[PDB]
Amino acid sequence: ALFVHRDTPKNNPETPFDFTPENYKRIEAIVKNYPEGHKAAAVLPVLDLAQRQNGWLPISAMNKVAEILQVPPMRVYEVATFYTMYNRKPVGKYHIQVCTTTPCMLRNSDSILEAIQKKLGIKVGETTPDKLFTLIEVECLGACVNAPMVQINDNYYEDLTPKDIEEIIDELKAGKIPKPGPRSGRFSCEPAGGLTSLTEPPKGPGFGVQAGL
Amino acid sequence: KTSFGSLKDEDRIFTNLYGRHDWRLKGAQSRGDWYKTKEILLKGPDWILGEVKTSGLRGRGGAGFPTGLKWSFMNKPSDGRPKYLVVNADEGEPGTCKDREIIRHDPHKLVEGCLVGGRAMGARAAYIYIRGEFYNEASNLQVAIREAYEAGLIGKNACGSGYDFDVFVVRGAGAYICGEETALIESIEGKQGKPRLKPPFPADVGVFGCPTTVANVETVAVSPTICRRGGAWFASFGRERNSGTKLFNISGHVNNPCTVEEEMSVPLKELIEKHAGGVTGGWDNLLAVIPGGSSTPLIPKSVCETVLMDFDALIQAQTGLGTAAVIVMDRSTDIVKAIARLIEFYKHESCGQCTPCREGVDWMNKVMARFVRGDARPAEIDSLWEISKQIEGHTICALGDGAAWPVQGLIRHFRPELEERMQRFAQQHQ
Amino acid sequence: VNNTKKWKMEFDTRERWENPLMGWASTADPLSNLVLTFSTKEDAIAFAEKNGWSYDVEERKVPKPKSKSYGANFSWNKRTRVSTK
Ligand SMILES: NC(=O)C1=CN([C@@H]2O[C@H](COP(=O)(O)OP(=O)(O)OC[C@H]3O[C@@H](n4cnc5c(N)ncnc54)[C@H](O)[C@@H]3O)[C@@H](O)[C@H]2O)C=CC1
Ligand SMILES: Cc1cc2nc3c(=O)[nH]c(=O)nc-3n(C[C@H](O)[C@H](O)[C@H](O)COP(=O)(O)O)c2cc1C
Ligand code: SF4
Ligand code: FES
Repeated sequence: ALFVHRDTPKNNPETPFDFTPENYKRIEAIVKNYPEGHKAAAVLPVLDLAQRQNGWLPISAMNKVAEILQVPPMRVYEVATFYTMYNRKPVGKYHIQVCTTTPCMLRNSDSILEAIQKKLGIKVGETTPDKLFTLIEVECLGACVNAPMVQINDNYYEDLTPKDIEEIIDELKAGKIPKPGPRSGRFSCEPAGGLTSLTEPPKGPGFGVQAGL
Repeated sequence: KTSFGSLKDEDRIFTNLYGRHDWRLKGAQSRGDWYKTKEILLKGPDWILGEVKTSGLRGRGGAGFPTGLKWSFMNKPSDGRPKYLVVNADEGEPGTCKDREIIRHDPHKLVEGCLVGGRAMGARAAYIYIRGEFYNEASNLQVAIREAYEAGLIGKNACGSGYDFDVFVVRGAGAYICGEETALIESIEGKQGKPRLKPPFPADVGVFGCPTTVANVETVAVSPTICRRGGAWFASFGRERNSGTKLFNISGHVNNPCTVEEEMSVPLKELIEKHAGGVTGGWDNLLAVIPGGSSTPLIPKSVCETVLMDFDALIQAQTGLGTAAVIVMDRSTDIVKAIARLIEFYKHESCGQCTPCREGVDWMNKVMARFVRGDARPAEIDSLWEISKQIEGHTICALGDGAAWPVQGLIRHFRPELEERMQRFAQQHQ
Repeated sequence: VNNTKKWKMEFDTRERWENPLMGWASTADPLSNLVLTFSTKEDAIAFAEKNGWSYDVEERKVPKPKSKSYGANFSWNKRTRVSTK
């Protein structure tokens, strides 16, 4: 939760980090999505790829990304401190992101936050002693009709109750992976009591095509 | 036509909004997507821009700028630099969860929108800046973009029209500010998502210094449906200067929090009672409504009775349309706590570039945190009004404006609840 | 830049030595604290010649006009792109 680096024994420029060769293929594929001379545009996906390989960013992933893109290290440090995904401390393997903005707070995300705190045995920001779970409190994740919801490393688990998030944490502690969706009866974003729209089949291609096309 | 709403299932642009059909190419071809795209593209940029300016399509991102006039700013001769369409898919707004549905469920509509829009503006390719939290949506859209390339719909010889148009997806990294168009451009350029100053508008200097149009996913994806159905058809929905259909996100305290498509000037009471199953407790349980996502001022029950859900009637109702994301709040709501948590959002998502937002939004959050407990005296409400009026209009982008507006709406409609909070604090602590 | 509007007339600095009692800056120059303010240059020149003071003239140096372009910070092909903001 700080925005400076202090060299620990486990975080320094002599901490080992390097990409796998398939990650070098992926980095070349990323850099090819950007114009020539703007190789610096690929700081964000390559540093995100470094987080996907390592789980978190020491200051050797930042320096490696700055070395391969020939940018200054400071310009990667600005990116890694600007954005809330680049984890600069080693998080747990399941990173529970509870949304607590106003549309999730109106549908009682606080009960879910208290339920995760009493189910894992931690509070906001901390990490469980098995290093599997880290619980932090994030802003709007963009699933507002499916409020309340959480995000666990990639996946939205929506329409939750306290019992639903207890059940999902239980089947995470069993080593499996749940289904990333709502936990009420609906599927994505329809009204829960039934389809108020889109009941009919679509018209097919060519419906209402004006003259001259 | 004076009555609006009751949009029928045949006039829905976003058929398969709900994921009930195949989002892939075999499903999207069965619904009108990628039909006669070659004949759209061969008719030049001028016919496309004429149909979009005919269609009355305004900005579906939330600001509501006229989309065809905006896209015509790229209709200009080449001067060595390439041109780019950039599709704003960040969607960080509380209440707003509709472009997630467009990316996840109608992706080929977005890719055809990228192709038709980039043809309208001479754009070389399309960078779709998706949110980094939308990982499944990003892989979903890359699957559909692979389906578009392997069918030859995009890329080399796009749909057999002799146009070359790539479509890229660039993933974000968790910043609400990178939905503003210039901060998004800086987030593409491998930098901090700090907004640029206008002018240069992105049609002059945009992504990588090139001419650029940044448009929302909704106002990009509805463009081939406009260019197929015609302009005046889409213009025949909603009031004048409010032409068309709109995806509404009725969130909050309703029985059925849902995303639905409806005509542009539908009544708010009719929308909540007809698609969301009403407020939890009926219409007599409503307290306030944040009509279009977090950056718009709330309005109480006496205004939400007769109000229309478009740009002009909500500006006359001293708020804005915005993203058309309806946040419904009942009588069981600590409303000052809700607006203070919303200001807490707008300081945790604020890039710290210019002075008034960087300092004043934190200062408004501290004042609102004392207002929740009541730890203040009633001069500070007017003080907070003046702080919000000093933030409003003095910033680089409208996050300062979009942060000052919930404070001004809360004060303007619920000054007495703040005053009675503070006076019961003053009696019980002294 | 409001202190760069007027012509000034100071003199050559003389010896400032250490007071043996207190370590203060003692001087024997009466014209040490004398700075004269003039609107134009020929006013100061005529006032220096009128009092028999030998003088040198250093011209008013205006900061030359720059070309400023905020759009140059985000160019396509020039070196005047900024790596951050
Ligand atoms: N969709 C979402 O997730 C969110 C949407 N918003 C909306 O964003 C709105 C603020 O929009 P902004 O991007 O700050 O600005 P907006 O006032 O300027 O302008 C809208 C668009 O028109 C263009 N434009 C405006 N004036 C122009 C001119 N004179 N010449 C050329 N182009 C011009 C801008 O480049 C921009 O793309 C808020 O009112 C809110 O409703 C805010 C937050 C989230
Ligand atoms: C702080 C801020 C955040 C914004 N976030 C988004 C966003 O997430 N998605 C979006 O489409 N527009 C967003 N906008 C609006 C854009 O600046 C821009 O108006 C829009 O993306 C494209 O214009 P359009 O309404 O014609 O589509 C945001 C604006 C501001 C000031
Ligand atoms: S007003 Fe806030 S959001 Fe905008 S450039 Fe300044 S710090 Fe950034
Ligand atoms: S408010 Fe929690 S997802 Fe938008």
